[PDB]
This record gives sequence, C-alpha cells and structure tokens, in this order.
Amino acid sequence: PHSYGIRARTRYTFQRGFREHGQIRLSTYLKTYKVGDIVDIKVNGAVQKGMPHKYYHGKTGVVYNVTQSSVGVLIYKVVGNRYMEKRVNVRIEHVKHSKCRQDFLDRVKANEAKRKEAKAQGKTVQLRRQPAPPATAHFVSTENNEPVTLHPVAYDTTI
Amino acid sequence: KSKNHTNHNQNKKAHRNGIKRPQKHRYDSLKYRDAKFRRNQKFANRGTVEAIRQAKASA
Amino acid sequence: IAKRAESYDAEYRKAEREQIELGRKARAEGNYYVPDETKLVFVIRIRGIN
Amino acid sequence: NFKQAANFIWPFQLSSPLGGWRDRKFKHFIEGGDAGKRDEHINSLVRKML
Amino acid sequence: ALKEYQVVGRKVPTEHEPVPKLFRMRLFAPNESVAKSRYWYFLKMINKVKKATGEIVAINEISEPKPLKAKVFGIWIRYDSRSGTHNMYKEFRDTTRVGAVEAMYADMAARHRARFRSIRILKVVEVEKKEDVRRNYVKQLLNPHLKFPLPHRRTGVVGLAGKKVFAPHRPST
Amino acid sequence: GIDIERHHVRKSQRSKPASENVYLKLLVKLYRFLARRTDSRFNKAILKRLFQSKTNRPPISISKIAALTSRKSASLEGKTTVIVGTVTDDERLLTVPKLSVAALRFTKSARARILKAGGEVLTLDQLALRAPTGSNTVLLRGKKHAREAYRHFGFGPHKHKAPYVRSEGRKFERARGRRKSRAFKV
Amino acid sequence: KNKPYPKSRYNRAVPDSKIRIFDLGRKRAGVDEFPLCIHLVSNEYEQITSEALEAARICANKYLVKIGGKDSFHLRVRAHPFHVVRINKMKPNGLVARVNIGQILMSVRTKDSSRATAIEALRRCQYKFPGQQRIIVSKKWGFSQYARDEYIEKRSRGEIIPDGCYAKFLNKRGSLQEKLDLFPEASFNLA
Amino acid sequence: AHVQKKNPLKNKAVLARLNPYAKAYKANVKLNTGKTPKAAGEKFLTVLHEN
RNA sequence: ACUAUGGUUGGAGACAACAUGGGAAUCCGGGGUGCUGUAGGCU
RNA sequence: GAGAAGCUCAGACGAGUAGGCAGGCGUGGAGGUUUGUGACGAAGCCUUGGGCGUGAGCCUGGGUCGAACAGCCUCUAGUG
RNA sequence: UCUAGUGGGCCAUUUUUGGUAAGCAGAACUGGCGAUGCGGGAUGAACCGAACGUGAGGUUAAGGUGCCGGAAUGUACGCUCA
RNA sequence: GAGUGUUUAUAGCCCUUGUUGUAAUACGUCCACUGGGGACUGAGGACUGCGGCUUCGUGCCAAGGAUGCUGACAUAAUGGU
Ligand SMILES: [Mg+2]
Ligand SMILES: [Mg+2]
Ligand SMILES: [Mg+2]
Ligand SMILES: [Mg+2]
Ligand SMILES: [Mg+2]
Ligand SMILES: [Mg+2]
Ligand SMILES: [Mg+2]
Ligand SMILES: [Mg+2]
Ligand SMILES: [Mg+2]
Ligand SMILES: [Mg+2]
Ligand SMILES: [Mg+2]
Repeated sequence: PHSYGIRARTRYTFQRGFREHGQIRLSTYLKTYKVGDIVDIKVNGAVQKGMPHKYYHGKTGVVYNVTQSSVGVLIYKVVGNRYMEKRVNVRIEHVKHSKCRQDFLDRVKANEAKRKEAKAQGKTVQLRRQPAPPATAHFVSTENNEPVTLHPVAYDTTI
Repeated sequence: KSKNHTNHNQNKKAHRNGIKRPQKHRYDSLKYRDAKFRRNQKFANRGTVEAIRQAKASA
Repeated sequence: IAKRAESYDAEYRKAEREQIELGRKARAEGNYYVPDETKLVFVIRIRGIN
Repeated sequence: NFKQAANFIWPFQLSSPLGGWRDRKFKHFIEGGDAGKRDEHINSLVRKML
Repeated sequence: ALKEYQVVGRKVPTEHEPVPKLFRMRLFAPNESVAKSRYWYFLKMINKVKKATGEIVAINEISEPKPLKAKVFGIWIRYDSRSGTHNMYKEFRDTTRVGAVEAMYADMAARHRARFRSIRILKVVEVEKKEDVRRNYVKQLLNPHLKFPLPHRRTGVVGLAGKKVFAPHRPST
Repeated sequence: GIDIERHHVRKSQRSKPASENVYLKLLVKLYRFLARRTDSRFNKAILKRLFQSKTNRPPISISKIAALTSRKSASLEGKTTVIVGTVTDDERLLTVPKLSVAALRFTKSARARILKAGGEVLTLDQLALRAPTGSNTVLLRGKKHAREAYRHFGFGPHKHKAPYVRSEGRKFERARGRRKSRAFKV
Repeated sequence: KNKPYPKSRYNRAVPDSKIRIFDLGRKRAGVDEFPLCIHLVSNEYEQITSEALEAARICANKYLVKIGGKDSFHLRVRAHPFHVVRINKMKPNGLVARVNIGQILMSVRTKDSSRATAIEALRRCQYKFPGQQRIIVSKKWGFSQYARDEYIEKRSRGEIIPDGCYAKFLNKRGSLQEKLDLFPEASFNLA
Repeated sequence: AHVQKKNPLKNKAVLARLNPYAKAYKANVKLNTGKTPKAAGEKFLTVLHEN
C-alpha cells in the first residue's frame, strides 16, 4: 500500500488556494534573481513544468544558476548521518525571494547608519540586538481605577 | 516472519557522528552553470588575469 | 579591593532601602508599586541522568 | 561582563539537601513538589545544599 | 499550613486599552507562589488573560483581625466528585478564617475523598447572628451554659513514662 | 552519574618517533629541549615532524628546492632550506645552483651535486647551532599525496580514481560499467 | 474504536439501522405550548447502538402516551447511528452512535404541568442505554436557543413569528421592507 | 600550592586573605532611631479587609 | 475547543481534574464597499 | 642525579555483550650475556608455614627427591 | 585510511491500524533491556529512583518507620464493621 | 423557683476611634555577632605563597594538609593466616 510516484501524497500540497485558481499574477515573471539570492520554494500546481519534487516545497535555499525561465537553487537535505548538497532546477513560478533577506539587508544598513553617526558624535553605538529583558519597575495608580474583588463562581447547568 | 522494518534506532545512529555538514568552499565548479555563461567567463577571467599581470609589471 | 567592596555594600543596602521606601509610599497612597523583575536566576538540576 | 564572569565559575557541586526534599521531588513546586520555578524559595533550598 | 493572601493583578496594558482594570482576590495558599498561581487559575476562567499577558501588582498576607475571638465561619464551595460538580455550604467554628479553611479541606478529604485540586472556595464569611447558623451542631456551641465531659483520648502519661514498655498497674479513669 | 559526551578525548598525534634509530633519538632530545626553552614555532614544527612516519615525511628533490627558493618575488636568495626528510637529486636539472640545505638525509647524488655547485649540506643538529630558532629559514615539505596509494583512495562510482588491477589492458576492468556500450559508464 | 467508518462508496454494503423514526408526539406543534424541555444527556463517551436507541424510543413512546396522551409531548431522538461496527461472519455488522460527553440523547418538550412526568419517562430510558446519563431541565424554550425570560420579552414585544413547530426570530439584517411587512405588531424603533 | 581548601566562612584568617573589607564591615546598623511613622493609608486598609 | 510537557494524580474503565506552557474555528455584533503606477486628453 | 624511556605540579573522569586496540603474565626451543644455581642436592612433587602483585603469576620455610637448571637482552613456536 | 562485529530483537509511555479478543500481529515518538549492577515495587530483563574504580564520613532519591525490619504503637480532623 | 420583659445595674461581652507608643510578641530575613556537645579524617614532608599581628626582626599566628603532653603493655596488644 505504498506507491513512490513523484507526486504521491501531494493532494493538498500542490493545490491552489481557495478562490486562487486561474490566472498567475504576472509580477512573478518580472522578479529578478541573481546568484547568491536566498529564495523560498513554493510549488504552483498550475505550472506542471519545472516543478521541484515535493521534498523541496516549503524549503529555502541559495540561487546558484540562472537560465531563461528557471533558477538553480542549492538545498541541503539530510540523507543519513550528513547533509547532501541538492541542486534543484525550478521554474520561477515556484520561487520567491526570502523576505528575511531584505530584513537582514536593511538591519545591516541601519547598523552602519547608526555606527557612522555614533562615531561622529563620539559616542557608543550599541548595535547588538537583545532578548526581551525582564520588565522594569512601574507605579500602577488606582485613582478612578479601584480594584474589583472577584470570587470563584458557583456551578450551574447552562443547557 | 520477515519484512521487519523500523526507524527506532536509526535516528539515534544518525546523531552518533552527528548530522555532518558538507565543507563549504570559496569556489564551486562551473560545470553546474549554463554553458554559455561558462564559456564567456573563461574569456573574461583570462583578460582580467592578463590585465592584472601587465599593470603590476608596468608599475 | 577593600574600597570597591565597601561601595558594593553601600550599593546593595541603598537599593534595598529604596525598595522599602517605594513600597511604603505606594501603601500610603493606595497605589501599587510593581518591583523590578529579576535579572538573575539560580538553577539547580534535580533529576539524574537517566 | 556577566557572561564571562558566570562562565568562569565552575558549575557548583552541591550536596544533597540536609533535611531532604519534599515528599515527592518530581512534581511542580506549585503542586507541592520540587521541580520548576520556586521564586525566593531557591534560597532556603540552597542553605540545605550548600 | 495555609495562609490567606490578597492578590491584585491586571492585564498588561496594550494600545487598545491602556488602562486595564485591576482585579483582586482573597486566596488561601501555603505560600505566595501558590497564591499567584491560584490567582491566574481563577482569572483565566473569567477574563481573557494569562500569566504571559498579565501581571501581579500586589500581594499581601492577611492576618486575622481577632485571633482570640471564637467565631462561626460559613464557607461556600464548589467541588468536583467522581461523577459531577456540586456547590455545598459548610460551617465551622474557629478563631481564624485560615483555621476554618484548613478544617474544610480536611473535612472534604475525610467525607468525600475530595482533593485540593477539586475544590473551589466561593466565599468565606464570619456569621454574626445565631439564627444565620444553618447547622445545629454549630449553634449548640453558642449556648452560654454549654457543658460536656472530656472527650475520649488514650489517656496521658507525661512524655517519658509513656515511653515505658511495662506498667506496674492497670490504668484507672 | 555525569552526562559527559567524549569525542576528542585521547589526542591522535605521535608523542615520539616509532623509529628505534638511536641518532634520531638524539635529534629528538635536542629538539625537545629547543621547542620547550624557546618561543619559536619553527622548533615545535621540527620536533613534531621528527616523530612522523615515512609516508608522512615525503622526500623533496634539489630541483624543487631550487625552484621554491628562486621565485620572482622570493627574497629567499641566501637562506637555508630545511626539510625533515630526505633530499633527493633531480638529474633533469643539468646545472645545480648554489644552495644551502638542512635535511635528515641526503642521497649520495644529491649531496655530491650540492657541494660541487658550491653549496652546503647540514644535518638538523648543525642547523640548530646556526639558526637556533629557525630565523631566516625556508621550512619545506615534500608532496604527501604523490605516493601510489592516493591514486586509489576514494575509488567509487564517478570518483575517477584508479582501480586495483593485477594487469592493465583491455580485458582488465574496461567493460560493463566502464563504458556506455557496455550497460553503463561508472 | 477506530476512526469513523460511515456508509460511503467505499462502504456501500451496509445494513440499515434498526431505528428509522426519530420524531414523536405532536411533531407539528407550535411555540406557545410545550414551553418546558427536559434533556437526557450522555455523561461519558459511549457507543449506543441503533438497537439500543430503537429499544429506548419504543419504550419512551408507549409509556409517555399512556400516561399523558399524544398531544402533551414532543419526544425526539437526537443521537443518530452513523458509525459502522464490523464483525467476522459466523464485514459490517451494525450501526452505532458515537456520542461525546454531554451529548443529548433524547429531548422532550412538554408542559410545565407535565414536568414530573417528563422526568420519569426520561429516567426510565437510562436502563436501555449503556453508560451513564443524567437528566437536566433545559433553560431554553422548547427547542429554541433563547432563555425563558428573553423569549418572553421577544414574544411580548411582538418579534416572533410562528412557523410550524419552530419559528422566525427577527434580526438586524436584510431589506427593511420585508422585515416590516413580516412583523406587523413589532416596533422597528428608530434609536 | 593549595593542598587543602579552607572555607572562608569558617576560617577567619582565610576570610581576611580574601575580602580585605571584612574587618571594617559593619553589620546591624540602626536606622529606626526616629519616630517611626506608620505607612498604611486609608484606601489600602479598606481594600485589604474587603469580603 | 484543541494541544507540548508532569505526577507512585483521580477513576474498574471510559475519561476527568489539576500543574508549567501554546491557543483555534464557527456564529454573532459593529465598521467598510477599491487603492494605486506610467503616459496623455478635458470648463 | 634521579633509567629525559627520567623528574615534577594540577584538573576531570571510571557500566559493558559482540567487537577493536594496548600493556603485561606463563610455556618448549635458538643467539648473547650473568668469575649465574647445583650431588654440601638440579628438576619435579607435597605442605595443616612466610612474603609480593588489582590480576595473569612470582619468591620463600619445612618435607620428599636424585642430575640437571635459571635471571637479563634478543630469536622462535606444535605456547596457556 | 584500513578493518571488526552486526544485518532474528524485545519492553514501557504516548499516537495508532488489523483483530471478537489475546501474554496477538503491524507501523509512529521517546526512554529502556539486549550490553545495566545498585536502592525500591515480598518476587520479577524493561515499572519507580539511580546508572557502578578501591575505601572513610556526611546527606539523600524512589520507598518506608506495630513485629518480622533499619526508622514516630508520631501529631491533627474525620470516615468505615465486612 | 420558671417564664417574662427593660441596655449596666452589685456582672460581663461585641464594634469604632485618642496616648504610654518607635508597645510587645510571633513569623520572615540577614549579621564578614557570639557560646557549647558528638563523630570521621591528618593527604603533604627543609625553604619559598597570600593574609594577619608585631617590640618591625631571618619575630609571632589557627595564614600553601597534626602536633603536643602522658600512661600501660611488651609468652600482652595490634596486624596476618
Ligand atoms: Mg537527619
Ligand atoms: Mg520522597
Ligand atoms: Mg497529557
Ligand atoms: Mg516519570
Ligand atoms: Mg570499563
Ligand atoms: Mg615444541
Ligand atoms: Mg630440590
Ligand atoms: Mg592440599
Ligand atoms: Mg597487594
Ligand atoms: Mg596447540
Ligand atoms: Mg526497628
């Protein structure tokens, strides 16, 4: 009871979203991909050509090659006791840029914007992110906000 | 009875010598690239090396 | 080293007194002083290795 | 420099608590056990273990 | 050893409501950690708040104002049995609300095999008038001319000669 | 109990030569002292290589020494070349330049040709006297992976390594699995 | 006790459940009458078979009719046998109902005068069912969703339109003109 | 060097080697030398005794 | 509602409660009923 | 000096079948060495005595006995 | 880099499928036994606790403290007669 | 001698506020505050260190690990088998 055809068990994985069938938005074809870009793989069931295998659906990797209609994407997959370099040729309908990559780009930009300004003002810059610190001391007032005393409620059937 | 598959110890075995990651190199083989890109890159790189050689020598 | 130790002692005692004074002030006014959350925790392992 | 200072300190090798633990160690402190966060009661436990 | 605490807490302020309301409970717990945990247990079933999205702003132990005055304590509880949920009312004579509450927990353990987790204390009130006492076994203790013999204990022999294995004579009541 | 996982527990290196050569023991004695009583990485390098096996101490020829010390941007003009190993001759180098070399062993032909060209040959103890910390020295090694076994290591499908075969020619592993006309290629 | 296994194209060869009638009494009643509802709820997760339900409904119909008649009750069976229990023949064997905790098994709305009678009939059916069940009195009007106090106010304002057994409850949604005409006595107050 | 660990909390000479400040350390300072007011408040006490 | 984690917890079991955490759907109610780029026309 | 194959200071750690490696113990025979042991008692054997080693094993008192035998560095195997 | 053993597993928790059920068969996750002694569960491969060099002292876990048996015929409030 | 029916009488109780208050006490927490009883251990072996105290000196100390003072036995005792 187990077939190993390419698209076995992809019944929901390769479905277009509800009320998202039909036309493919043409901005997908106008995106530019360069070697070193970090892309997400997300299979469009409406484009049967250039389909990556279902293992790569929802995976993120680096573009190593650019062709007319496709990109080569480097993906590491565990195959035992080690990761293996996989090179998947994907048509650009199944690919999108990682949104964190622009977030990392902008954070670095803001880091150097802070660093240069801190240098000129002759002060520290403190470019390190920090985990959410313990909450600080405050002074909750009760004027016009008097405490309400609660009690546990008695049991009663609501059917 | 044969056909006795189980994955119970297999994950433990994989982690004994860990999930190894492949070595990352500065340069990857251009045999994975488009052949037209690869052919022209040979000429571009050859000219860059020639130009770097001349400028050092003529300095 | 002795001078540094003395200043640390004064610092610990000063922080402790301010906590008492802030709590007393809040009780007097009927408001609430929410103290600073701890920055330090000590962790003890209570289970063996099985 | 907490990170460098704390890491420099070898993990403390405490004894078993003088006076023992609560009846069942391995339920939560809120449930009358010993596991998990116990707030300032970590100090009484350390006295027995130090 | 239970203690009574007042606990005051609130939802952490957000942009939608920057002045969340303050809610107070009186809770019987062995320590402050359990008191705060019980506060969030009871607040979660009334308000859309968790410990992660709330904060405790005050906690104070409440001592008994008149620990030397014998009182009558009426306690309303809600408890889970093996088959269902019930509300019941019990009355206890004590000098502290803590003492009555400890009496109630022992009483529910003995008579219904009800554990601590299965009991919610709805209210603890000091009953002032004689007729408001609903149990006769309690209001008979409010008689000025109340008299009874000493209850049957296993006698008493100091602390040391009670450790003696052999006695020269049989005991006499 | 303690939960310690131990991977790099025992050091994997030699702490002494496997050789029983008494004179090698004397050289180790000299360089144990020098590597301990100086701050020189050169002396620790010599001590470590004095322990190594024959396969880990490949030879180097005087041609390679002459080439390595005569690069266009070298400045390795009048400096002593040092190898913990054998210095062989390269008869293809018809004219040997003037070289200063310190080595464990010199081949008879290598030693004769170095001297005849006005150069000098030193043992490692003579080197220790001249440059006790290896200053202004070219420390060199032979090619570790030039030996035959490295033609074969890693043989496998599409690895382009050499097979172990008793004989070479057609009929000796050039058929099914080695060409497209016979099932598949490698 | 596997995952639900109903009749389907993959399970065409199925027996019919032994109960086919789920509605009894004055099924075509109204909203003014039968104002009090009693429910028999399942207290545990049981697997009441169609035989056990069929037995209960026959017993409930006979006792209730003899004691109060036909016009004073609206007995209905909430549980439906849709799970198929298999067997090896001497393959599907029977139909059972998977009821969770607090699932109503039989609901009867009667007069408040028949409050004691409705309790007793619903009490007897516990001997036919497996597991444990409890008798509770609904806080809702008959088979509606509203409390008796609220339903009275909706009835006194004039926003309730009787439609067979059930009814139509006004809402602040849809074209006004249809809402106006349909509710004659109701006051569409202008705020 | 260091053949036997000595607890500074028990060995006073070792406690002097570490912590030079221990000699001058003054515990049990009296700060309640004044009139000692009471800080409870009317609102606090009426909230405290509710129910 | 569901759920990760916990107990020599309850219960014959079915399940349930509690403890340290995560946290819906649906219905119902209020509000809304296109925004925008390029290039050029227009009392 | 401290068999530099030596000397010295410190810290952590310790289950193990199948299996792997290292360092040792014991046996027959070979080269070398030890002004080696021995009819004034070799080897072997017995022991209700002693000593050494974590152990494989080793040394020794007493008894019996009668012709050979051992230590150290190496070689070797029909070696427990 | 070279090479050994192995290629019959089994138990528990939790998620399950088949089966009337099973000390049943088959899969998922983790911990175990196999290769794990020790304290506890009278007993016991797998449950609880805890994983082990030879020892001195101290303190504990799980579990106990009428006697067998080391340790309160301890304290407090009830319930229960079989 | 049993029942009433009025708020200190010839008693008492409950609930509010003033001081003599910096009341005590309990509990919690801390003291580089302090006083005793019991047991196991004594690794190391010239010196060197960090401290303290000093009459400032190759001095003293509880400060990089036990010494001191006594007694009895010695075909006993302790060890071994
Ligand atoms: Mg004790
Ligand atoms: Mg315990
Ligand atoms: Mg669970
Ligand atoms: Mg457990
Ligand atoms: Mg071992
Ligand atoms: Mg032989
Ligand atoms: Mg003899
Ligand atoms: Mg014998
Ligand atoms: Mg020994
Ligand atoms: Mg043999
Ligand atoms: Mg005993």
